[PDB]
Amino acid sequence: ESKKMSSELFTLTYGALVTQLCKDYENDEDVNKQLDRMGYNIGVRLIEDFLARSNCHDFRETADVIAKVAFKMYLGITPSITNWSPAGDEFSLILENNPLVDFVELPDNHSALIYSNLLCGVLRGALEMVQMAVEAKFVQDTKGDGVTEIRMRFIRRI
Amino acid sequence: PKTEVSVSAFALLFSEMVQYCQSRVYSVSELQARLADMGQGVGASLLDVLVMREKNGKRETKVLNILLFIKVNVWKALFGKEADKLEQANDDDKTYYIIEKEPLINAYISVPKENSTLNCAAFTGGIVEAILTHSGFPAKVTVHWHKGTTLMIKFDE
Ligand SMILES: *C(=O)CCCCCCCCCCCCCCC
Repeated sequence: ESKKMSSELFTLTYGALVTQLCKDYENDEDVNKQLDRMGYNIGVRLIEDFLARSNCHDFRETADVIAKVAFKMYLGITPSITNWSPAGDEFSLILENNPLVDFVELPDNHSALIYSNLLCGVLRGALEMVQMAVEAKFVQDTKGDGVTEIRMRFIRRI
Repeated sequence: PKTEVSVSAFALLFSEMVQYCQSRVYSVSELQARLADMGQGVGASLLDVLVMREKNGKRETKVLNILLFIKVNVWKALFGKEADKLEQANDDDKTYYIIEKEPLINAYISVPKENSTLNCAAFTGGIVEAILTHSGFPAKVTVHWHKGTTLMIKFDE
């Protein structure tokens, strides 16, 4: 069960938040902290909605459910799962483009700003609800890069 | 690449933004003002994208034309539908209304909240306000309940 909408409002609204946080905070980096905390709060609520509206075990499957189901169900896309770790510890999510971006732009004076940092909190918060303590973070952003990459690593069970 | 997002992406995001604003505010009235602020911050971006994409790059200079841009172009782009009603106050030549039958937020949540608010309307009103002023029409946009949720649009004399 899941109702749909166009990206416009969502990306537009998110751009509003980011643009405002840049005013309520004089430091590009304290914005990141807030965006993550905020993402965390959503991730905590999201996991529930998600779980209820569909059908993990080990970390390799979790990556699948995340990039093939979750990411597709909410943000309407499907990142690629590449660059794993010898013991199913760490992986990477690839995107031919930034999911929270389109037509809403901020004056560029923000070099240390991670525009879509909120996604990292969402992931951490969501997983943390399914008894999983992990870590998310960007390592490529469509920042003059070829593609968007989010690195994630299973830290410990709960 | 035109995308389709879950009605939840927005709902969840907006809900946090509301909480954010509420954490640094004293009253609901102030909460809505902050939301309207966030809205005004991006109204212009939406104005330019819709003009260049749906109006051959020509902005509006007449009142009726810009109001229709709001009711049709802007409302569709944001909520997938046209605004329910566009009216002029019969009492004064400088006031207009965008009347929605249901609160804007209800289309993004499984079950409408027991108690209604004007948070999405305030935010939206700020967007509509940036759109109007940035097109050359100095105005004041407010929100309230009357025949559903209303966006009051008042042009400066
Ligand atoms: C396995 O036990 C369940 C794993 C559930 C993972 C859910 C991850 C949610 C993140 C998706 C990103 C969408 C962002 C939406 C922002 C509003």
